Amino acid sequence: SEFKKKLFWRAVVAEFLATTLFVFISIGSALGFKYPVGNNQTAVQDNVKVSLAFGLSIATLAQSVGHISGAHLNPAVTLGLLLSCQISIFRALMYIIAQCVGAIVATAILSGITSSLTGNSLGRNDLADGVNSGQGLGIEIIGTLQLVLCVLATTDRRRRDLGGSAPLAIGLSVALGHLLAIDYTGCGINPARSFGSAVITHNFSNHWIFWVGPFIGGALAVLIYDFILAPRSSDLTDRVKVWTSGQ
Amino acid sequence: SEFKKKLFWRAVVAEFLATTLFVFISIGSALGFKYPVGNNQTAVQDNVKVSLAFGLSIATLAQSVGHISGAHLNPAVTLGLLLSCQISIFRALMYIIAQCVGAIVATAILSGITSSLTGNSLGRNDLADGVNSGQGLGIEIIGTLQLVLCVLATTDRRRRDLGGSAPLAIGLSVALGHLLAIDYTGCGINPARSFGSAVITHNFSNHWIFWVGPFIGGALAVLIYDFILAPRSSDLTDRVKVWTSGQ
Amino acid sequence: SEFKKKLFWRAVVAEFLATTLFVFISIGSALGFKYPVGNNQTAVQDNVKVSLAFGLSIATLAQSVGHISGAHLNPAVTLGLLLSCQISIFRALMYIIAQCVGAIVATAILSGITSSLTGNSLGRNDLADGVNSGQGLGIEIIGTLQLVLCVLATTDRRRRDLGGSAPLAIGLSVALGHLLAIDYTGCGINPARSFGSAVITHNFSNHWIFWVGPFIGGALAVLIYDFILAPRSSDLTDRVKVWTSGQ
Amino acid sequence: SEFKKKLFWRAVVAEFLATTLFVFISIGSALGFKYPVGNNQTAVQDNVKVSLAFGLSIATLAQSVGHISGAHLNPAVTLGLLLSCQISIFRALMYIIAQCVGAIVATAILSGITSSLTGNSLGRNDLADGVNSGQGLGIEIIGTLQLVLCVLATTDRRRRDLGGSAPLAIGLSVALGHLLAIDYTGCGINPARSFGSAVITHNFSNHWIFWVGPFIGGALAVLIYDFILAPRSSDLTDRVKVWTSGQ
Ligand SMILES: CC(C)CCC[C@@H](C)[C@H]1CC[C@H]2[C@@H]3CC=C4C[C@@H](O)CC[C@]4(C)[C@H]3CC[C@]12C
Ligand SMILES: CC(C)CCC[C@@H](C)[C@H]1CC[C@H]2[C@@H]3CC=C4C[C@@H](O)CC[C@]4(C)[C@H]3CC[C@]12C
Ligand SMILES: CC(C)CCC[C@@H](C)[C@H]1CC[C@H]2[C@@H]3CC=C4C[C@@H](O)CC[C@]4(C)[C@H]3CC[C@]12C
Ligand SMILES: CC(C)CCC[C@@H](C)[C@H]1CC[C@H]2[C@@H]3CC=C4C[C@@H](O)CC[C@]4(C)[C@H]3CC[C@]12C
Repeated sequence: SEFKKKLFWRAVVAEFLATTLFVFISIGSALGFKYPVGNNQTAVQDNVKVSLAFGLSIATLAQSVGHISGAHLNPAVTLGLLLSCQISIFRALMYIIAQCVGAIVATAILSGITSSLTGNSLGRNDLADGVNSGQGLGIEIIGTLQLVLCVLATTDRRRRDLGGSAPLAIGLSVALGHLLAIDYTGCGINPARSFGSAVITHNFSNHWIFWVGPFIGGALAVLIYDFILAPRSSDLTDRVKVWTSGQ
Repeated sequence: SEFKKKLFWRAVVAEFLATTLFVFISIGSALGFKYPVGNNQTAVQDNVKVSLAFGLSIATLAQSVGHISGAHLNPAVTLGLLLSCQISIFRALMYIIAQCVGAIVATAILSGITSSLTGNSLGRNDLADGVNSGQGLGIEIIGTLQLVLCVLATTDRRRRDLGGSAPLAIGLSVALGHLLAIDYTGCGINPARSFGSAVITHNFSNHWIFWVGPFIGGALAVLIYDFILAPRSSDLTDRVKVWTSGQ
Repeated sequence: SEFKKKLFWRAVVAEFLATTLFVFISIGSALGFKYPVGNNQTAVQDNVKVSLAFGLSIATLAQSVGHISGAHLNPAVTLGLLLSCQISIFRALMYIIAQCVGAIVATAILSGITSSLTGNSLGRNDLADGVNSGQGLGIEIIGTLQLVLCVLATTDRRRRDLGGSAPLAIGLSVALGHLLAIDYTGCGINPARSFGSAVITHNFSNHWIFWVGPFIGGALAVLIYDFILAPRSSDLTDRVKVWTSGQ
Repeated sequence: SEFKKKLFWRAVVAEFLATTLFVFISIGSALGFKYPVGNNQTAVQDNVKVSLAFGLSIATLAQSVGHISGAHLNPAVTLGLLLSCQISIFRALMYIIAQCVGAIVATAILSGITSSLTGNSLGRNDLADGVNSGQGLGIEIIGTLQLVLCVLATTDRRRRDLGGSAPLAIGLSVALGHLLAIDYTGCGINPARSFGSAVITHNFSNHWIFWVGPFIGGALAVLIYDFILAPRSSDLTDRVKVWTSGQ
């Protein structure tokens, strides 16, 4: 079905390109404070800068390509939309592949651009000292839960009260996730974004957190929105058809 | 009446869950600068980070659940809407109970997540040194007054000039309250948010400020908007019916 | 005419109250970094914090009272609207009186709240070292020019392309003015806001800058918008009638 | 054609004036942290402050003059719109001349205002230490690519899903570009803005980067949007007519 339609593959390519741009811009901002290189200074990360980088990247790329693909740019968001039966299983798989590959490409280009930084961590996500696996998992779950809940509400399509920029809302939710999580885990909140850094650095220590936590958060957001707060008056069996149809 | 309608209890549950998420995200951001734990650094709170955390949390959760409950997430806002006769007394009581319980639950989960921080104040609100009870009370009154005034104006329903995102407006008002009050009192501006920290820490010193000041601010905002700036052409006796009817 | 209409005086009172709230919130934010008092720390002003305080105060108060008065809260903006013949001379005079009195009241209340700060400058505007009168005047002129130009464009009423929140646009313009001018002059950009601090501190040194520069900026913005970029197809004599009529 | 129409020349003058204001405000913000002059302090640039200065300047000036000219204020954006055949070749040339001259005028006025700063670099763009020409070129290409892509999408005119403020979207994209690029290259992304500083300082070292990279980014954004993601159902030959007709 969608496999043979130009619009579907345009959406897949848009997801790939937008994820590449998002990862590159955001992680390049995160690495920015390490320059100048020679200057021996106790330069400290600016958390507001990084959070705004991620959030405004999401907002800008949503404004740019959401009408083409929905501007997921996040495997957790795609999983939320899959479980809320808004996209097909095939579209979800292709979107997640595109997001991961785009994150890998962005992080490789970034490692090329930032070659002067010694021991460049490439914005890899890991637990901060004093934060164990369960605590970082909880932080990741909550950040992804709020992001996916915002996405599910913003695109409900039963709503007539919405006003303003939906891309700005999603970008601000991403910025909020980062403001919460940068100090604890680096704020994965986006399994593809963490995967790119882990792959390029050849370091997967504690990496399962940044896949499991965001997916748990997305699943909980779907549960909360679709079955507790704003249920639909549609038989589940009918909604299941979207998985193999995309309609 | 509303006690037996599924929509009402969905709104109550939405208020509980959204208050939990808001408190957790915001206070976790506020505690973030204390990590890493072992690193002996004179790390200093970033006030813009915390203010944006609170404000963007409110904006995101409003976008997510406002159509379900109105997204009060603040006992002072609920009291403002009660005194402006927009909600019933029962809905106000249930909303405030839900907000307090959600704040308690969020702060307990956070105390679990941040166990590595010694003497974790859990973002408890107290007067800064050089600020006595009356001065902090004034700061709290003004912050809550502007927040409640913005909420009352944004939802006037007599207005045809409104544009953009109402959730963003309310979140930005919350961020403004924090930008004002973090240095003086920690910016309660939200009696449930202060109550959760006070309950979890078992410390209620100067806690009456963070209930009285926000309620005085809400009452003053109601007085200003409903009886000075934008009066309604409706007999007060009719508006009183909403308290026992919710209509 | 308007002298005997309840709506006009409601607008005047709204301008007074909103200017009071704006000045109090913003200058209280600006003074915040001096707390705690006893703590001997080389605490440094956060310019982003103060700029956002001013801008978001303007945005919130515009959302709250613009439909009641237009939410000028700035004598320079009122002068711009007077010279573009949108308000009457009487309304401009009453608005500017209300703005100045509200700024005075806010700064007095703030001086009460911040009594623990020794030598409290109360956010008074003055030239920074290395900035002479002409240079600060230029900074003030440009900041007020951009603010007044944004206000004139946002309320053109010939425009069908506008989208989003006009209050947010004006608040962001104010934030921009502060981001530019805080380091040079303290960013008056609002003669009433500077007047309140000057009156309460009993210090008027270089105060003429913060009245002249903003008025020059407003006049230049009116010239640019109304006579270079977006002229109206109306005889000037007809527009002059608004001064004595307000229509 | 347009050469003899008052609207076209009003648009050109608007581009000149708005570019002047944008450059002045933004670079004056960037130079702000060097004041006070006498105070010997290890004052450090605030990257969030500068990024917001640039972005909010673009947002405010877009709101003010976009309906008059489209508020390009950036030769790279004008080139993107030229290659997407939305403007004529003549309008593009006049706009770029106006933008460059406005940047020069703004930087000259700023050098006058900031005369107390010794060795005033006037916000000139150059490569940071550890960043060679190719790496800075890549940063510039990506920043301009995201900006131009956002502009092309926001003004597609085939879109019915857009909501909120387009000026705010473009300003936030500019802020994102700065958050990415300030630490690497000083954040050009606007060849006129870099040209003004280079001309006033009489320093053109590595200046070709800040013309080539932004134009490559704009060209790639046009390619991506117009030929990969959102193609138009119009013969290229017809679109070429706009270059000599502006229609
Ligand atoms: C979207 C694309 C076109 C933007 C980036 C393209 C160009 C400018 C970038 C991408 C990868 C970069 C290269 C990556 C790695 C290095 C190795 C280093 O020892 C010298 C510079 C060099 C050789 C870089 C030069 C600039 C470069 C070629
Ligand atoms: C919304 C929910 C599901 C997210 C948080 C859930 C999980 C990941 C969190 C919540 C409470 C957390 C626990 C709270 C307290 C402690 C005690 C400490 O000495 C070891 C870790 C441990 C045992 C935490 C592990 C992680 C934890 C179990
Ligand atoms: C909008 C209004 C109601 C909010 C502020 C009202 C109250 C809480 C404020 C306003 C002015 C304040 C007073 C101003 C000055 C001082 C003198 C100082 O040595 C002790 C505290 C004291 C006496 C303050 C106590 C608190 C105060 C009374
Ligand atoms: C848009 C315009 C009107 C705003 C700026 C205009 C005025 C206030 C500015 C622009 C250029 C400025 C001058 C530029 C250079 C210097 C040289 C210095 O040694 C003394 C101050 C002096 C002489 C400045 C005084 C103030 C000034 C005249």
